[PDB]
Amino acid sequence: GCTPWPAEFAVRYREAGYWTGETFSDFVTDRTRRFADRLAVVGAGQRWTYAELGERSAVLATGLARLGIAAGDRVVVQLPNIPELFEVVFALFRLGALPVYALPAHRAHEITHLCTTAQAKALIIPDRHAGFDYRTMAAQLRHAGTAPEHVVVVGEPGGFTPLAELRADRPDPGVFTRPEASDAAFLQLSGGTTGLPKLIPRTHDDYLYSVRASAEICALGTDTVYLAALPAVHNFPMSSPGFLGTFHAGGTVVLAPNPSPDTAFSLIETERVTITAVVPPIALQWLDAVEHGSQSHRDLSSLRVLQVGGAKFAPEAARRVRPVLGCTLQQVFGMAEGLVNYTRLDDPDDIITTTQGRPISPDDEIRIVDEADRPVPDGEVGHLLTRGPYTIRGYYRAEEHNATAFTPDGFYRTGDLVRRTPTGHLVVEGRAKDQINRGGEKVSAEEVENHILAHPAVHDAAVVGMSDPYLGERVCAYVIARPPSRSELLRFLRERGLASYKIPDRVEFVDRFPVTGVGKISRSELRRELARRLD
Ligand SMILES: Nc1ncnc2c1ncn2[C@@H]1O[C@H](COP(=O)(O)OC(=O)c2cccc(O)c2O)[C@@H](O)[C@H]1O
Repeated sequence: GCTPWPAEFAVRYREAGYWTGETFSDFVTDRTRRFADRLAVVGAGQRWTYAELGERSAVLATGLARLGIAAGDRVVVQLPNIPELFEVVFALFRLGALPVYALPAHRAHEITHLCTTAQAKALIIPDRHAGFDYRTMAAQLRHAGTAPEHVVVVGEPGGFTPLAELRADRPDPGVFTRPEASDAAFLQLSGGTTGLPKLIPRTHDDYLYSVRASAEICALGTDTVYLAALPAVHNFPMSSPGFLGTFHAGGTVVLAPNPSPDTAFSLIETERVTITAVVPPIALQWLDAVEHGSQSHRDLSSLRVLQVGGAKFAPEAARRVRPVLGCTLQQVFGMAEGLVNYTRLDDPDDIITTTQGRPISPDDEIRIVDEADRPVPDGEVGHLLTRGPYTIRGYYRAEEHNATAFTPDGFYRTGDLVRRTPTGHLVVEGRAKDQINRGGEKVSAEEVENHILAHPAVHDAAVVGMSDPYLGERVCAYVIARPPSRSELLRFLRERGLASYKIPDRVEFVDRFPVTGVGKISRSELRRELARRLD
């Protein structure tokens, strides 16, 4: 159910050296041999060399093959920032199996969607993380008939398969498989705009291209110490340049269990982190913690680059990074569907602090168009369309949606409103898609509304973003009840299985939506008007 690049583009990208033919199977073997003696992973009291990560992943791949996982099978991986993540992912790559990445904040709704859509053979989870019991979630899917036939638990397994059972056998390279580099290597989740998130297939050639190129843009090497402050399987901390870029270059990946200033600064001090990636709300927390005293003592001198991305970062705050934290800001405007934009580490500070960067590739095609797909004069704001060597041509098994998300000639409709500077840098100025961006976590208004409408006491509902100085937007729900408690409504939404960050920050019960002409405007227009009230 994947959509391939046209043959002429594929030829172009291989001839240009973007698509090298290397697979993630090749990657695991080559990087763990090339950097064997170096420190690869620091986390949860563990310190693994590249050699140890190689041996551990070979053992785990043998165990997954014994379990029944074969080349081409999909395996949903929903693990927190713990070292087991890497050994699990590498092991799946050794087998030619496809990780399907879920984030720790995802819940029964999203996980059911991923398992059923990807027809996943296994689900890999922790026992508990941040108060949530993933074993109970997996048992809920089993009870409903939607769970993978194999559930593997890191920690205390309950009645599921403990991860340790997959380490029982010595390595057997006979069970490994090398796929084709043009095959999908894994699936990940899109931010989401309609009722359900779409799955994104990424191939070995295109993803590894974006990783190698990002590693070069971000000056990674064996001296790199990358702090994974964000959930490590998200596109940003995974490939931009993320932990994959760090492994490609031979550096050390340090796992932060949470992004709080105390935890993160302690790791930066101890492990001498050189680069990390955060969303703007976390950046603001770190800046305030240092500038206004609480963490002024911390030694952050090893930090060379602070990446901030996923949501808009105001120039006012961007200007504080070098003076407060002593490092270079890098803005990163990317998307799970492909295109990633970086400010360059040698750009002047006005470009660094006022733009969201320029694309990775010379073959990243950028069209900024009006409502009739006509290009706008250079410098004006318009809809961003993009096409390139690591941007998909379609979502997984989503042909109806693909008809609308891509133009006939293969440009992806990002849903972003941007303008272009004379140097090619982009400035993110708005959005056109139905999608509240809560400090980097994306919430579809239509999805939350659909779940709210499922409540018996509710007659209508409209979900809109409310401007927020830290998060950009919080989630506000207007609800017309034929009303239930606010606490009770949020409880029902948690019982529905909605991701943690999709639960509304604010609920306002109303006899009618406080806008003029409710029966005469579309739902999208309604949300725009309501949100205008809240700014
Ligand atoms: N600097 C920015 N300013 C404004 N909006 C931004 C933004 N950086 C993303 N955004 C919004 O986030 C959407 C994509 O979201 P996502 O799939 O989560 O990926 C990511 O955030 C992501 C980020 C960096 C690198 C990477 O490799 C990623 O995958 C965009 O289209 C836009 O709306």
